[PDB]
Amino acid sequence: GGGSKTLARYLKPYWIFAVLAPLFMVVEVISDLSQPTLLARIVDEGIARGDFSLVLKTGILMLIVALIGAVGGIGSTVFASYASQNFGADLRRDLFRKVLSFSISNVNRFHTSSLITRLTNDVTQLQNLVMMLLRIVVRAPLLFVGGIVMAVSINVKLSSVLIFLIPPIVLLFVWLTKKGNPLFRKIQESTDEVNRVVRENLLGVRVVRAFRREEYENENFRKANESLRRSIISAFSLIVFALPLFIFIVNMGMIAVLWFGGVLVRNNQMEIGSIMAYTNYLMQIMFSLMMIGNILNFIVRASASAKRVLEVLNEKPAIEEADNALALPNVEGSVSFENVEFRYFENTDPVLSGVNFSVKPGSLVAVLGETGSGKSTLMNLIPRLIDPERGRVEVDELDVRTVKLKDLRGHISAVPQETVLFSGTIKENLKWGREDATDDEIVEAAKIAQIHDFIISLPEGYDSRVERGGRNFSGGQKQRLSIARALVKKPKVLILDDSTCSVDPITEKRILDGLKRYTKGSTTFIITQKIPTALLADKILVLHEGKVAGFGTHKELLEHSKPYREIYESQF
Amino acid sequence: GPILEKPALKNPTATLRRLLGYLRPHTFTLIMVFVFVTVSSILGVLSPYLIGKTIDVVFVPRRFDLLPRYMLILGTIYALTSLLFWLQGKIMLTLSQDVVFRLRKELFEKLQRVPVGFFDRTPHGDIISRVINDVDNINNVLGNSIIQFFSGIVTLAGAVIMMFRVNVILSLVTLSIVPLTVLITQIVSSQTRKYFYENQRVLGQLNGIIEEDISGLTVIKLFTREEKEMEKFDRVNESLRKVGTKAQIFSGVLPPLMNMVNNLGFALISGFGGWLALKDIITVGTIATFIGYSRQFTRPLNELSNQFNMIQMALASAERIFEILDLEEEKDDPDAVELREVRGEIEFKNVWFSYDKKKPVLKDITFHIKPGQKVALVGPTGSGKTTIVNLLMRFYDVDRGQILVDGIDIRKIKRSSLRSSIGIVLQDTILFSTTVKENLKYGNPGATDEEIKEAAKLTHSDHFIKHLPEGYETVLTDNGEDLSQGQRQLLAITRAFLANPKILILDEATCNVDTKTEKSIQAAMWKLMEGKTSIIIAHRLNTIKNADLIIVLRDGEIVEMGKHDELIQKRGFYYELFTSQYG
Repeated sequence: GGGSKTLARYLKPYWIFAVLAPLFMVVEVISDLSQPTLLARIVDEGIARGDFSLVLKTGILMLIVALIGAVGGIGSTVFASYASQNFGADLRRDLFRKVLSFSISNVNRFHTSSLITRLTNDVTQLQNLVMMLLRIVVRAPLLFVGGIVMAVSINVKLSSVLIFLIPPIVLLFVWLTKKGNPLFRKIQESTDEVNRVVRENLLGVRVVRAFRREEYENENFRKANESLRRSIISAFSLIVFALPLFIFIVNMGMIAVLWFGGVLVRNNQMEIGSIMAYTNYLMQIMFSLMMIGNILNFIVRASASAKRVLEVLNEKPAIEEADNALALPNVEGSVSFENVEFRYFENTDPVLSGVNFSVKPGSLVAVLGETGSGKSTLMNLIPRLIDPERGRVEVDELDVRTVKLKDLRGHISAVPQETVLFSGTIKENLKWGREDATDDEIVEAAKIAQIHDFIISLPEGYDSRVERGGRNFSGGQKQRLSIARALVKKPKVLILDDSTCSVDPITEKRILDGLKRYTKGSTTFIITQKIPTALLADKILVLHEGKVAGFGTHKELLEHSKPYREIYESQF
Repeated sequence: GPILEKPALKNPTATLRRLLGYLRPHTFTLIMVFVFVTVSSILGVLSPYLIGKTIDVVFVPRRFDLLPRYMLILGTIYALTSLLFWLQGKIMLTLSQDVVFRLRKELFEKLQRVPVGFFDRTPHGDIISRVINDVDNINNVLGNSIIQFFSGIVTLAGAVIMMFRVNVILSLVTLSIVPLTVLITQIVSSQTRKYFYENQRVLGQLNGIIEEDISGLTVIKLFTREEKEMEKFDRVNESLRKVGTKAQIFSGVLPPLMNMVNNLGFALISGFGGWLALKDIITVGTIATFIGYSRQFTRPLNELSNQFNMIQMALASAERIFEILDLEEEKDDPDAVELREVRGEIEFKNVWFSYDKKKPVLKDITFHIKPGQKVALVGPTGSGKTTIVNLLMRFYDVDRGQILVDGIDIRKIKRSSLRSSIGIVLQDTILFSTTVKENLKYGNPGATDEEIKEAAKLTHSDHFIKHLPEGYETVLTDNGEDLSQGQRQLLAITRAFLANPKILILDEATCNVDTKTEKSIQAAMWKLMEGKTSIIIAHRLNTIKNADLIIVLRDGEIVEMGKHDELIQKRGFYYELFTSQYG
């Protein structure tokens, strides 16, 4: 239930760095707390006692302390930087290595957008929290507490004033937090709405401009813009009040140190210089206390990231290969579904149910169906990307669950409708099937895929540059570039999704024609909703609402399969 | 963080003045504030002076009767200081939050007016991102960094003027950290920016590998790329590991180094000051006062440098924003006529259009459509049939040639009238994050909630609308994400109906459409087209057969033109484009 995995493991190998940091900080805090004491003693023992030696010597001594605190502070910044960084690498690496082992079941749990933000934002948030802990979570509470101890040691009685400056501020902080927190959310809400309005007026400029209704969006943008002016003028009127109030109290306690400190000098209890010192320590407590205020506000957020990052490490891979799984030297390419029932999310209806069929090695089956008929689950089922609830999936009458994945998957190529390319050259992308592939082998399959002409019309042709995700090329160019990359693999099973439809300029038919020429000795599924796309196929599997409707040729199917007549009626 | 390069401002003084015009209607309120900061800044440099007295006056010569006279003087000065900070902030809040309210209005309106080209050319995100940041930069400097800069000038000169008129010797001792502070800060601020970027590089590369691999995870397993992707990550991570450290040290050594200057100051003021009191040259109270100016020459000097740069970056952000406000808007020429009630005939005369003006898109396109005639537009990717739509709504203009609806050239018709007689449904339809009823109404403002039902009935959309959770008032969050694509297409059709146009451009997808809706949307296409001129980018066999004309296209040129049976009987590019499809 959940997981016993813990971020403290990642900081552990750097514990030397994680203690040198706060230790070099206590060097600084002390070095900082000594300066006002050495001022009282400068006056109360040296000005008011005519020893230039004292003043000279404790004047030199102050410099030597001031330089130490620097070696201290710098040192605590060098170390807490090593610690927080190393930690970040290590947590990020373990995170990535986790998302590489995830299955489609996993990447659906966290959504894919989230998965990223954890692997990037959160890793840096945590990386900050560590840096913070190791230096100013040690600094701020020592300067605070240390400052009080010094105050009391200077003069116990005057310390009473601390009980009249410290609670009003701690109340100020809590009151702001409990009352400011919902209003800054109310800012994000109104920011979002401005973004929304401005976005939809860019995404749909062509509609609103056509419908002669631009002024309705000006009216729609005003509501956003006013909802934003009010949510900010409010939430920022608190801040602009709290800070000066904070300064006043800090200033008003100064008064209480000079006033009450005026009676202790009279009644011969307290030296003049010890009042000077006391005022400094008063300050060093009041701003330190404020730092501790800002720190907590960071913690609660940095806290949330540690939850999400912990989830991703406590997630378990939904597709595991058995310890004694069969290796697959070759694969013939028969593909069979006994009573497969499949569903992506454990809340919805079965995308498939009792799906039966079998395909012989080298067949060219058309997996015809409309959207939602579960036709597109084939892509994810044959290479073990999801396991079905009931039923087997078999390749070469072997259960897929029973074979080494690197073997099974290395023999299947899928060409999904949504395609993704990777930052390097085109020739690097295409060799993703086989690195030892030769230029001619690469060109062979690029030609079948109908892309060798377009690639060659590039300034650097194959060695041209692919940008991230394939953002530089058009959808259809990505589609065929993905097909050409499938074909370099020499797959024994090859699954193409002719859905959605994008794109076709007639060159689609050219591809399926060239496929026949090389699928020779290889099974090929071709998930389509187009009838003509299904007519090149030697046989047509028809899916309707998750159950097989008919598995045969056009003429057989035209008779029985009521779904197939209905589809055929929709297209012709 | 660190600024990359100083902004290239094309004559800042010019843009400064124009910017200085946005805050002219609140001048008196702006002058009121600028004296608050003044007296608050002066009252600031006073308090350390008064504590010097109070020490010299009440404390050293024991005269503690004079005490509450002083502690009433301070105690009120304090109260006023925090009375101005409040006002010279609360006033600035509403004032600055008003200025950027206007610029949001002005910008968003230009959005409504600017050519559809500016949108089409640059990604949407990059424009919102750069505009909204250039606006926040204006706000922030206006409602803070200006007064924070100005204040610190007063407070600086103030605390210096006073410091010297008390004692010079000591003044020269304490100001000898201003050479330290500025020497340290700049050395350290070089190394920081260098490494900040060096790191920002390696790290953005890393998140590339991360975002791209998570997106196409499916594709990484299918190809077994895990070990290779892992090794690519690994190499970039150990890189990041070493730089991120250098970047992190150098960005966090200033506070400890600034403290070191804050304490070296406090030690020359105690060491010289206390050796100036032994010589009876200064008083102890005097020592306490310079302690009150010791930390006024470090971070306040640093807040000064950074606030300057922040102003500078805001001036540039203005210049960007100003330019967006200077873009030309679409104007209906003074002669432009309202559309006379015609059944709508269309004619292109040798039209040539290029988007980039370097790669021609349309070449010598000539034809003539007569009322009530359904026309089909066929061709490959880059045929140029998708470019026709934008030229009939005059989103773009024709380079060479001329278009004309009902005789009159489009560039002499009113853009308002034009787009009313012409309705449009595209493959990439657009819905709104409002209720269903609001979407269908959008086309016709003055529509009743019966015509909406009645016209939703005819186009087969009324059925599924009544089966939606909230019925007709169902909010389509994220623009209809919880809807079947067919159903969305159906809705987009129904709203073009209520706008009752006399010319209709169509483009109906078929790809994530279930067959059941398919029967519905094509029936609805029918009812929409009757009594309307209909140019169609068809993807269906049932429309290119029953068409009244078919303009086959290629390379932005007209290869053929005629009816179905004829164009098949000619056996041309239509035939190939047909028989290698529906054969």
